Amino acid sequence: PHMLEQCINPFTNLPHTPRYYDILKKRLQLPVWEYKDRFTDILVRHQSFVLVGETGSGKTTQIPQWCVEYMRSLPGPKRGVACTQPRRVAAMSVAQRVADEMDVMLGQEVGYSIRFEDCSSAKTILKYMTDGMLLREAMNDPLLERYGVIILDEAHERTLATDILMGVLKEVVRQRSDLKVIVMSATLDAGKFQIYFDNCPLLTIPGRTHPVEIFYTPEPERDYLEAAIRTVIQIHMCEEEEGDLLLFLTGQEEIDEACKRIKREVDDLGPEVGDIKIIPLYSTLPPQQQQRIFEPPPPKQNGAIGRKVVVSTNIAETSLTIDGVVFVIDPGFAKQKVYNPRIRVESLLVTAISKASAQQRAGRAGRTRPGKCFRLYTEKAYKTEMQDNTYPEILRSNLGSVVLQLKKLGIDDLVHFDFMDPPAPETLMRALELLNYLAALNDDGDLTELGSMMAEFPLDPQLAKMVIASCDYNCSNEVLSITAMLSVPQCFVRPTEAKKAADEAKMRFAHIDGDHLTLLNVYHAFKQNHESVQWCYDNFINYRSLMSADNVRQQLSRIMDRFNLPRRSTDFTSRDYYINIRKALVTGYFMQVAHLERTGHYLTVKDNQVVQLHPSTVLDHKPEWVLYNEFVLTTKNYIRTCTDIKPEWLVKIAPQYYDMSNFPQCEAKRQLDRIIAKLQS
Amino acid sequence: NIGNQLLRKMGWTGGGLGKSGEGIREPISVKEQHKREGLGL
Ligand SMILES: Nc1ncnc2c1ncn2[C@@H]1O[C@H](COP(=O)(O)OP(=O)(O)O)[C@@H](O)[C@H]1O
Ligand SMILES: [Mg+2]
Repeated sequence: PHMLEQCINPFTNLPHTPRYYDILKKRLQLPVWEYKDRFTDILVRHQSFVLVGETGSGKTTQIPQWCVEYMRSLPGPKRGVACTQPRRVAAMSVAQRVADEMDVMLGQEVGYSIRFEDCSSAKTILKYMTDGMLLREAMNDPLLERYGVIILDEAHERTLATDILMGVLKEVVRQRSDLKVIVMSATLDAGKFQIYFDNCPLLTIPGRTHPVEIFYTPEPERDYLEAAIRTVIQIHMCEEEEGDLLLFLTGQEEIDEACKRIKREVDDLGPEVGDIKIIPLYSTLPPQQQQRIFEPPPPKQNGAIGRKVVVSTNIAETSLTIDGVVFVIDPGFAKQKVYNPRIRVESLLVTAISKASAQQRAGRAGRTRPGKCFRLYTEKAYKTEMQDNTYPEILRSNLGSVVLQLKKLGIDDLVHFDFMDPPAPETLMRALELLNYLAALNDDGDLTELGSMMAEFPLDPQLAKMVIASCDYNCSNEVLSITAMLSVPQCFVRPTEAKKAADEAKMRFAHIDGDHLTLLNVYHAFKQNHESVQWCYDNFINYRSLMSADNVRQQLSRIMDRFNLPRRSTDFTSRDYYINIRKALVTGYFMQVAHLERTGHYLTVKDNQVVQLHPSTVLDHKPEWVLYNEFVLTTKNYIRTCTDIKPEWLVKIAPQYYDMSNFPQCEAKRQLDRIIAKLQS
Repeated sequence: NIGNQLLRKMGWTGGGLGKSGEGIREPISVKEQHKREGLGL
């Protein structure tokens, strides 16, 4: 309860650094610090509680440090604090920050954990991790005994992993009385979290948002990116007051294009236009790039106001604060990964945000000073076109990987699992059906040994199955490489002004049988040219994607070693090299197959989606049967990352799915019948 | 119906999921945005 605290670093037993004390002066002014004793009084009297405070309150940086101090007061062998973040960038950035705040090296006493990015050690006693990574730790530690406190942060974003974690933790605290669970959220959400944890205590930090004037367009915009760029430059030139800009866009490629176009239109006035520092923010940035959002704006010679423009996804909506932002530009859209269980189609979608999200975005303009938020739509569109709240992710997502993790966790009854917002029965059906087809569950719905081992891979079940099954095709070395390339962003750089040159460089790698093997060609060439930045530029290859694929492949191969899964290749001189790899792809992606119809479009098997090959495909012809990685749902339906396959592989490898007693009538079925009757003739 | 068998085998009767059967019965449909048309066009 009261521990001796000399003025030394308790991890080094040496004085704190000058910087430690400079930082300490500032964080004592954070809104949360007022409440430290009230927080402590709750923590030592209750097993779970809810903490609510606006973004900028100090929740993610300060509360976990208070929990560390609490842990140091307890007897026995030292346990840690976990703090989950929905967002990779928030976890990595804030762990660097808090390591500074605690006067320790990142990865020592303070660390982070993302899929394929573990920055922690035996000394780690505070770990920021994605919520998905904590659920993965529970698979080999069901009561999470490495932690004495677990903080589920950003709970209002209601991600799939956070929702599952809430139900897992609700069960863990029934079995463990020493564990403290803290839910933190930006919004009260009608006391939903408190009720869910059996009417636990609530601590609410008052907000400190300055006034924010909102501006609406007079009429709908025909191009929201054009309106976004137009608004940014007008703010930069027409606002008298100092202050930085925060523009919400929807993803990495859209953000880069905006960053290029802003820099050109601005650089199109040599003199007396203030310097602007243009900073992208999206989910895959390396730590060095993440941290640029925090560095100071340019200086003001003839009085031209200098400013930062952060061009960001909804990472910046609640998960962090960029001090100094005064102007927000809100196109009103975000990107969601949506699953339609009726046709078994998952796809990346750009969609209109909720009123709730719009209010948060505008709130970020008011943290430092009175601000302004430019909503690129009409007020009636706000009132009649935007829903009050974002749907929780659990209600619009593919549950295949979540069902697999729950079954691995030993949670067999998924109908009565205590979801805060239970998913639709049909969606749970498609997840069970998927895992059964992949032989991860048997016909009784029980986890099989293959299922159990698939669950250890931090991959879509389709990919995990493919990786495991490829061992029997003596090509796991290459399917590992392909899997790593599929696990990272697009590797082909294609500038707007150099499409022909980028496309000609891409075709240097093109495999005649399609896109999956082209990715293998890129990765092999990257490795044999010794990870060269120059070689990447010479070939319009994305250096960051390939470095990330190499890391993923390394981490995946340790999982293979741990399960004694052999890492094999076939003789490159034999025809079977590329045939074995193409067959292995079928072991995971037999449900993502399309058949070339007589008039030249494709039809997906069973679900009968009219699609065409995505224009970025290397295929210079239309194979009768293609396996595809991604369904792309724009104005047309495209299937992206496409490989030529033979239909007899479908019936031999995945006959449970290619079951002709339920397969609908179509040209594809006619061919499969012919194949099947020939096998029996 | 392999997914509906596994679901009823888990104990599903009908209607919504959850510990009290309170879940939404039908999946929600998300409206996609085409090109870069502003909200409400
Ligand atoms: N990475 C950082 N670099 C510099 N300052 C930071 C950093 N992260 C947080 N801060 C400071 O901490 C303040 C509050 O942070 P935080 O704990 O993340 O609040 P919350 O989680 O309630 O939204 C920020 O406004 C900023 O002043
Ligand atoms: Mg936070």
